[PDB]
Amino acid sequence: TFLRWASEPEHDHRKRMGLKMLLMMGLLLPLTYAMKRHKWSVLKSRKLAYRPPK
Amino acid sequence: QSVPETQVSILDNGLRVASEQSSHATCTVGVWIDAGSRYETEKNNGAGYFLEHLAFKGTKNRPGNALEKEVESIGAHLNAYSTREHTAYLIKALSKDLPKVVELLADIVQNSSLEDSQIEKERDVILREMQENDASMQNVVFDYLHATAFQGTPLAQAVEGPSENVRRLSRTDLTDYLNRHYKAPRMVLAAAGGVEHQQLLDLAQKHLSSVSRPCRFTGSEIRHRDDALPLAHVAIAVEGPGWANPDNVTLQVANAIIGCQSFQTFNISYSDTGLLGAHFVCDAMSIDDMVFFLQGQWMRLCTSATESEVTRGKNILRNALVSHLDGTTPVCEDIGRSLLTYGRRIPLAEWESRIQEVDAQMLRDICSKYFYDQCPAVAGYGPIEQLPDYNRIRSGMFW
Repeated sequence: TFLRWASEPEHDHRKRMGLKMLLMMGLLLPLTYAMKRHKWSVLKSRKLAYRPPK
Repeated sequence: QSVPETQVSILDNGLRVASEQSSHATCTVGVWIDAGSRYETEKNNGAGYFLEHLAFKGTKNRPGNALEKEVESIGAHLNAYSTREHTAYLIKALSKDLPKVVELLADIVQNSSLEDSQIEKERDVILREMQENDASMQNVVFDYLHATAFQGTPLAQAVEGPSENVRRLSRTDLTDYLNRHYKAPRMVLAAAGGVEHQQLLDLAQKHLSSVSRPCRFTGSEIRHRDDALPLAHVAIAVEGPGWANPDNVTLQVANAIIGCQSFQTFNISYSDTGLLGAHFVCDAMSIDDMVFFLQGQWMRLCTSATESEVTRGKNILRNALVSHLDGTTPVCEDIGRSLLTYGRRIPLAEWESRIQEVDAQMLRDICSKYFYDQCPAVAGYGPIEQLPDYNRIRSGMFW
């Protein structure tokens, strides 16, 4: 455990950053996707119709 | 201004006969009816238009060309029009002829005869013209600015209707529309010019005393791309307040502030709804720059008005919306709508008071209420590839 400690004095800290990081991305991703889906809904609902004058 | 007040005397059936005597020797006697394409239920989508075609082709009393002949002999001009909410049949004629200008109108609203023979021809007329009505690009743009803005409602459907219904229509259907939407309480007999109100009331009592007694705006976009056309027509609108809403006047002043190419501005009003916006025709390459220009302007009023410009706008409105001695026809027309929409004729002094109470602060307040961060309806026709899609116009609706 100690030799591990020296090799990475920030094992704990890195892991605290990874926790908060997960949470942050956990809130940003869903939201960003939603927006990705607001600004892309317009097209994803676009209905095309071909009306040759005939 | 010594405005000739509009004396309006009502009748038993409810014809609400109205009048505004004027020195002009000729007069315009019309019948308005609160019946348009908004009252049609997609099975009779062209009934008002096709009845408007059939209404001058003879009534029992005037079989064949009699109607047109007499109204021709008397020397009067016979006109009719139909909108999405109102139908009008009016005659411009020498005042002395009121006696017949009124009896003729009575036949046109009741006792009308829809000869099936004629019905056939009018069908062809309407259909063929429609086949060419496509030439009126502007009307096309404005009948989609209606379709895409009022999707799923009776306000999307056009006055003319789809060719389908036109072909598939019969006397009985027409008879229904006639017998259903031609009620006496929904009718105004309006007269403007050299008419006496008591004589017109007596004529309405003698004739015409027999007449029987959730619209939603959807922010959307329709794009008809056809690259062979030389010019592109684009209309962008938001939801107009309505006909009765007071803020309409502060919006008219805003339109008077705005006034690429053919950049007109419109405030079309229906019963508690409407379309407020701009229609412009430009070469394709400039459509986007126009749009950008236009959106900036609306925004200018919303946050940066100027008393000076407001004044410019109040004055143009003032010289406008006069409908006074502008002529018998226009005046009568205004009365015709005023009794159908407001239920009363608003005098020009009240219009001047509502204009002079408008300042810059309430103009930018009302413009922020109706233009800022609103989802518009866009209708384009022509080479409209450089016309921006909905997110860019969406984002240009705010700063």
